[PDB]
Amino acid sequence: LVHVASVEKGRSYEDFQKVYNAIALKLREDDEYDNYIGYGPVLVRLAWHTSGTWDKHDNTGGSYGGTYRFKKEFNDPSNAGLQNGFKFLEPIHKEFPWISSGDLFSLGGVTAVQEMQGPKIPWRCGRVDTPEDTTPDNGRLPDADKDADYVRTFFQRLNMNDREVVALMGAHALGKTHLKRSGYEGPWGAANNVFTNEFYLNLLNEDWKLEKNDANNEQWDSKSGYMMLPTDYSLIQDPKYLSIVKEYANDQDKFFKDFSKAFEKLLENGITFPKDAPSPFIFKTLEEQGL
Ligand code: HEM
Repeated sequence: LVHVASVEKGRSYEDFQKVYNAIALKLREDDEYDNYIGYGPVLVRLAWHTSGTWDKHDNTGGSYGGTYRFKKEFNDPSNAGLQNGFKFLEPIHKEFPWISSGDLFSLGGVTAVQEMQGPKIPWRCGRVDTPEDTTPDNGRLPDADKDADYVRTFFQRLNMNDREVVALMGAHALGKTHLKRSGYEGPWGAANNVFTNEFYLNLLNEDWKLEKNDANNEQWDSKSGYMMLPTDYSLIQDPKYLSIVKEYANDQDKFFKDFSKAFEKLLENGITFPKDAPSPFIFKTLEEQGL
């Protein structure tokens, strides 16, 4: 199936900047969530999980249809906790009922990265809601207890290469693992609601010990109180991933640029943009607007 981007009728960059801004203002206001981490990280994860169901082989799943709104997908065990991002976005959608679900979930992620001082992420509109029977089955999102070979093969289905995978994984600077959600517990670093290359620095520089958590799963833990999932740690076990980890640990701008590209790509897999579609939008942050 072909999913052609269709601009919400009559809307232009200013309309979407208003949605951006409303997301960004609520991110600022609703600051208590998750022990004052705030909603930035879970909005980034929501954008990724609503996009990461894509299968390049038949164009099923992906961000276009906004299918997370249907119970099969919002109740995927892999999506445990993302209901908090959805509830956050609900008043946004009520204020701007014209935006499609896929456009709102993906825009939430863009807005979160940027408001957390991350790179600009160009964003295109035009996702169109598709019906309940287009919701992908559970099981397309990745397991965390696996090795580098798993990770590499997993991400081929999303048409991501080694550099794109290592870049995307840098989002694990943000937020934390929650035992009751995923069976893993702990943050990956100190700056977990500011977008930086800390994930790579911690991988290389902390002294990691392989421990079992209280759900009886293995994870890597440091004396600083940080953790890494087995799939995170695989990025320094595999020599190809390791090289790229070192690159991003040593060049913040390069990480920003590569993350931006990969994240836009993730959010756009499966969508065909007509030749005369609008160019991608780059939203101003609240700070850049003086708001
Ligand atoms: C091999 C791939 C990946 C695996 C196995 C994985 C696994 C996980 C797990 C188990 C959690 C913790 C969930 C919880 O307990 O709350 C998590 C959190 C998170 N992941 Fe991933 N992840 C992967 C890739 C990504 C990518 C590609 C992104 C986005 C670019 C991403 C963004 C996040 C964020 C932002 C959080 C924190 C959420 C929060 O604090 O609520 N992850 N991930």
